[PDB]
Amino acid sequence: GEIITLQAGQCGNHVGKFLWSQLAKEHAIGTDGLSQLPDSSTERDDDTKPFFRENSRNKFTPRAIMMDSEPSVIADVENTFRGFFDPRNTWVASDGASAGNSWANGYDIGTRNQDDILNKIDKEIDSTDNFEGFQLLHSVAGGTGSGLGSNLLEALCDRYPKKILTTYSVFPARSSEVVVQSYNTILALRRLIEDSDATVVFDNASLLNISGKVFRNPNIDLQHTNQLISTIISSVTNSIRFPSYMYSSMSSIYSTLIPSPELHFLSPSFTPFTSKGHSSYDVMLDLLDPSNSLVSTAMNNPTYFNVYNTIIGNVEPRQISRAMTKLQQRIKFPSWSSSAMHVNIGRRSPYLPLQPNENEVSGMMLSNMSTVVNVFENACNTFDKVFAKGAFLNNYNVGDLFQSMQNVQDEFAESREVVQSLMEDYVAAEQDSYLDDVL
Amino acid sequence: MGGEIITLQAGQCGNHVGKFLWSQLAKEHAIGTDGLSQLPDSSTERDDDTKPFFRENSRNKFTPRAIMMDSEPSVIADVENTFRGFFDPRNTWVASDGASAGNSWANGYDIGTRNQDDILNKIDKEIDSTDNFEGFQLLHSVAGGTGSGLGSNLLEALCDRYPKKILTTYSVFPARSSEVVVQSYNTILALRRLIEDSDATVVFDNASLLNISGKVFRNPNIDLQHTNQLISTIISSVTNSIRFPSYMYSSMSSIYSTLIPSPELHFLSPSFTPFTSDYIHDDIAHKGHSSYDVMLDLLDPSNSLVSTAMNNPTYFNVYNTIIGNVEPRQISRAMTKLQQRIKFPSWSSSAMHVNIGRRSPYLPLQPNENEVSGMMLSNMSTVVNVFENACNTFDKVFAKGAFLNNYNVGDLFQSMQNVQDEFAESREVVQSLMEDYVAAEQDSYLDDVLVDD
Amino acid sequence: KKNNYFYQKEMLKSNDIIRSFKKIRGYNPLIRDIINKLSRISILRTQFQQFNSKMESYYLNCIIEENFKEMTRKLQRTENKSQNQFDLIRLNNGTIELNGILTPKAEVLTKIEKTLNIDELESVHNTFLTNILSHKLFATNTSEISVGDYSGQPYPTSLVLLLNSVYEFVKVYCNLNDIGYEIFIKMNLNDHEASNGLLGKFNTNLKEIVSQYKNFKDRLYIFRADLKNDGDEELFLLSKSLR
Amino acid sequence: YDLINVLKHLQQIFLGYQSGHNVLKFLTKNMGELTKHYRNDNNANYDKLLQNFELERQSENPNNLMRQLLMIQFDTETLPQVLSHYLQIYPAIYHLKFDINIPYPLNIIISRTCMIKYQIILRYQLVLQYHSRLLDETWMDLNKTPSWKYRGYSHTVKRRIVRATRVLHAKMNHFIKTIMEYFNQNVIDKEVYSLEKCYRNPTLAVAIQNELEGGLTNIMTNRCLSDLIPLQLQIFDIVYKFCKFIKSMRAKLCQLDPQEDAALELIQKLIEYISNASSIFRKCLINFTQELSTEKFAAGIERVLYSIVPP
Ligand SMILES: Nc1nc2c(ncn2[C@@H]2O[C@H](COP(=O)(O)OP(=O)(O)OP(=O)(O)O)[C@@H](O)[C@H]2O)c(=O)[nH]1
Ligand SMILES: Nc1nc2c(ncn2[C@@H]2O[C@H](COP(=O)(O)OP(=O)(O)OP(=O)(O)O)[C@@H](O)[C@H]2O)c(=O)[nH]1
Repeated sequence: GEIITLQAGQCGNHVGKFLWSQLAKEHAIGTDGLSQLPDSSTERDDDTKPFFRENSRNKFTPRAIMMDSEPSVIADVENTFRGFFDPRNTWVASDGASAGNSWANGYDIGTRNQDDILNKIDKEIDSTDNFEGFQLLHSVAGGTGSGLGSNLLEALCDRYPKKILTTYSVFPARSSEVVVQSYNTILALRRLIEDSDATVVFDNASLLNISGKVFRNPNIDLQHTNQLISTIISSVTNSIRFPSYMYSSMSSIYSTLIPSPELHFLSPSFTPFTSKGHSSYDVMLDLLDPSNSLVSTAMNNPTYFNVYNTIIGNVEPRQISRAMTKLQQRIKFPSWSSSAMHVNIGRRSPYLPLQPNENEVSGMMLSNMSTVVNVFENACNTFDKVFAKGAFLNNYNVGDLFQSMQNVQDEFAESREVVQSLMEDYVAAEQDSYLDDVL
Repeated sequence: MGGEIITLQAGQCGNHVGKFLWSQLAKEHAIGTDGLSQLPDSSTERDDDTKPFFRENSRNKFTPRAIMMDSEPSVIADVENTFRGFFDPRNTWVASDGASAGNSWANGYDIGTRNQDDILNKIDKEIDSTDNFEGFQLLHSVAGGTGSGLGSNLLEALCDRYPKKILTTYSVFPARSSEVVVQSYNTILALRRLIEDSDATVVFDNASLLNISGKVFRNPNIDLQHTNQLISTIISSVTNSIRFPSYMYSSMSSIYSTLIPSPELHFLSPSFTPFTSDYIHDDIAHKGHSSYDVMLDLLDPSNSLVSTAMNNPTYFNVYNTIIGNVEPRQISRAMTKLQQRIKFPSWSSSAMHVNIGRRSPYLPLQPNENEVSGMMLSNMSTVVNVFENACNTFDKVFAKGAFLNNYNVGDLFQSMQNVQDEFAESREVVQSLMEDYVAAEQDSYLDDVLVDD
Repeated sequence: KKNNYFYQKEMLKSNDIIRSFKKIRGYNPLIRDIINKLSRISILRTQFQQFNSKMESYYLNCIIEENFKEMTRKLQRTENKSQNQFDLIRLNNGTIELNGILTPKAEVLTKIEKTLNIDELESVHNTFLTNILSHKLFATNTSEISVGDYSGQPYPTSLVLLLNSVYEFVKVYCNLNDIGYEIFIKMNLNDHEASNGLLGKFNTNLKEIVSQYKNFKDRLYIFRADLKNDGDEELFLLSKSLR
Repeated sequence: YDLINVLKHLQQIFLGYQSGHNVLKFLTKNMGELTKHYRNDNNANYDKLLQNFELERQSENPNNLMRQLLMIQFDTETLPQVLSHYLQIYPAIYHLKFDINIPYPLNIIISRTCMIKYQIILRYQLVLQYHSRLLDETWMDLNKTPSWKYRGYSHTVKRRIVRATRVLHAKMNHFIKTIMEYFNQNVIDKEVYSLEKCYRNPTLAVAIQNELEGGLTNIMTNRCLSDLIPLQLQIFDIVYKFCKFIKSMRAKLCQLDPQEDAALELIQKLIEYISNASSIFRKCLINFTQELSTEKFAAGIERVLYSIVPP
């Protein structure tokens, strides 16, 4: 049941720091890690065990490991959270600052210093007994981050074949570095198709757009984006952190959301929130509306395969039934898959300071539709264009990728082939002829 | 079965370690530096027992049952001036022979054999001053040639002077030697007598000592005094089982019975958690560790005081002593976790041993994070690599015979051929020791008696 | 304590005699195998003494745990009370009952020390003694105890048998040490020219020691199986540590 | 006496209110013991299960009087057997139960009929959670086993066997989890809310007890449960057949991974077996749909209908 957080790259470190600060403010742990709750009442309804290890001092150390080739962000996180994280759970590869935004250098650093990461994860696993899997948070744009993520994914799939791996991949936005970042993105996507178990997609462009829409200042900060990532991760993990009757593990959530391992990419959405005023019917209507999704839809009517929503707040059944009927009327499901719609009422944290816009019930929703395939096609098309038009990727490589550039081109062609097979499987599942082999 | 133990400080490092150990014991038993016990003599109810280590002349003074022997009078005078009235001036041996004429083992052996009468007379006087005796604790300091020679002479005298006493020795090995040839010669000549006569021998490699002194301390510069303070703390922790009598282990013989399976295998490997009685011991309440974590640290190679070089290490006798408020359920959990992680021989069904001691009521109480400390002693064949470095140096330099003009003087052999034959015999005996160790590492060691009765 | 003292006496005698061999052996090529066999028998005796000391330490640990529970909770009951205001009774069918009435949580409408006298102290000492006696390993020749499987003998009976076997082992080791001292005196007298009868006696005593060790290992494996099949977690841990 | 804490503790123990994590951990720790006790006879020793339960109770905080007094036992009858004994319905699995010995003066309020109702509700919730755990374990195996997620060598059987079994498991999930959510939302949650709101400035403890008994009676007489039991008795056997088929397929995949016609014949037998099983399950689901439509109960009913109707 215990899940270990993995913060890869500076983006991973930032989102991990934000998530741990949010969880501390929720469960009353604070920045010092000590139990901010009185020692007179031990009855609690939350579950801090899978995320926090309680020591003899009643201090809750977060079960997270930071793997990054840039020790500056790790030192900054340590300075901001002195007394919160464990110095033994810090991994900087002892190689200095980062160098090179390619997947090759990241994977080479991972393969070189894999022994330290292996010993760290083995110690973290042996510290407890009940284990379920691992949690990664990274961005495929960063070369070192994608390389470290692929290395740890390979290590996990060839070491623990029984633990489930979930990751949160932040795709890059429409920018200029995508001419070289797309290589790392498609390599990490091939790794996800090969070995990963679950992935939650994020589009940086849509994230910045939603940030500018919800914020008063149009100058959106990467810290604000990381805070929104913290909020969406907290909203999706509230069901596990406060289990009451139905949902007590991510295994059931992934069973009811992911129908097959070939389709293990989920698009999140969450509304409303700040960083009574909206009824649950309006909240679920906004969730269905594309203006509240954390990923660029770019589709008039996507083919919904599996959806699952968690409502946080006091709700009544009539509005839930009305919104369910409206969703069954609007959302289209294939004629070969089930039209399942799952709703989970998540309890609020009484040890969490009151969020602005009090008494406003909110809702998160995870979907498996044709919105991620658009971003996949855009990324693969950009990669194909840059590869077939300019042979510049053979100038920045490390190790085996630098010993010969033909193997790099072969690996990239194989990545293009596997992502093409993935999008073909997706567009086939979109059609009714996908399940024709049994009917 | 409990008897008194007399301390033998030998060499500069040995005298420093003895002084640090006696200061630590005085701090633990509230004796202080002035020799006069800081506690009033009216409170005769003492949970500890200073009799095995402190001779009680007056009701408030406790003279340590120790004898210092060194050729350099400066360190002895400094120790005596620092500990005014604490040490016994009659137990200080210098022989007025001046400074040591080199770092050769032959010089120390000669300075021991010449003044053997004085040291033996002092030992007889110290033995007559007491009634119940069990054995001596010698500080060889094999890194120094004169100290190693003096220790070898003391051992060669005590073995046939008191054969009914068990002898333990502590050999401090350096990390990187300046004169590698001379230091390897001295260490091999000392290990010869250690295999010959010494009943128990505990090694102390300086590499792990410097590593721990750089890790747990804040100052990057390492000083020899607080370096020897670690060995002092180790000796105090291993003698705690006799100072504060526990319920299972209360005598050095009973302690060594479960640690020495045979007189040939008399080399151990120590390990200790981050200390709490050293100088910089403030950074201990931030770890938040339990007895299980203490056992894990004891079994970790980063806390061992000798160069581990663990390549599937074969264990023979693993023992641990935990001092503080220990929990039996946590001890059982740690044992269950370690029995599935420690390599055990298929021919011996003996498992690891756990002992629980008592904390001093006058020592500064530590917070609940590091209030409980632990010590581990393992009969591992990893010391054969530390000895293999020296024997490889011997094999690569002995083909020419360098530095032969230093070991020829002092000793009973003045010719080159006799010294060469002695060095060859010592190389042969250490090779046979290494062969016995690598054979005991296998299952055929016990099968030798099963195949033929 | 008699068993432990005899083991320690044999150990010190063997250590002294081996030290004497190492001192005045010289070269002695014919004594190498004899010294190896002596070291092997010393290792066997060390394993025997380690098992005996482990059993004694386990018994002393249970005794001192009972003593600590008596001092901290019965001799010092009024000081640092256990705070367990709920008094429960366990039955053979696993049913739990509440003893007497359930007192409120100190809530009286309001708008010194609980020490034990003579008879209470005597009764609590008697209950402590009965709790010490009621241990399964101490319940010798009782009908309430269950015998070990595949053995037909109770656990204290098997322990007494093991004590008798290790005492016979100590005796035959003393005989072997006497034979070894005689061989040592013969080697001091002549240089491997006599003592053939003493060598034969040493060989026969070594064979007897090996057979006794095999029988004791079989009995210890049987006792381990009994402890594993009894079901008690303490016996399970003891069997795992002995194995 | 803290009656609010007492009711919270009893809802945590018997109703699973805010305590699903503990019972899920207990089930995951005693998966093999429970199934081996249900497959064996009464001669099977449950001493290991009793030791696990008592050590869990000891590790539990002593302040929870209800959890510290919770006792475990085995009944010689099954849950459908006791349901048919207590009601006018027709029926060696699920022989475990729990009980609380209500002391004085709490026994004059907490009688034994409410205790039996709590035991029945706890056994039903335990059956539901055990089936959900079996389904989750089957899904985890199917999604984490390389022998299952591996394909190639001109399979032509992947979309026929693995895809069919995954669709069947998805349907079983969209049925079981949906009905569990409907129950825990429209019965359990409503009763918990009423039991939490009734004691606001109370007037009669006898009235509070009568309201509690009426809520328990409504829970027991809810027509969704009475209509599901005759169909759940077959749904459980269908789930058992499904997981045993999954186990056989997992044991056969490692041998089928690469030459003879015997392997093709075994594959044909397996596919016809699983297709007949899927058809029988579809017919049973159609029968259950007809039964629930004939039953006069409706938001959660419509949700369950939309979840069970095939595309
Ligand atoms: N949203 C967000 N993305 C970030 C943040 N920090 C880094 N990133 C990601 O990092 C990418 C830019 O590359 P870098 O920041 O240099 O990351 P990198 O290439 O792995 O280099 P290093 O982090 O130093 O290892 C962007 O496309 C982002 O996706 C952050 O704070 N917020
Ligand atoms: N680690 C450590 N080593 C010491 C210390 N004191 C002496 N040594 C060892 O001593 C060696 C240097 O020689 P000396 O200290 O003069 O020893 P010596 O040559 O035998 O001279 P004496 O000890 O006076 O007889 C070094 O290689 C050290 O290994 C000490 O305090 N700490």
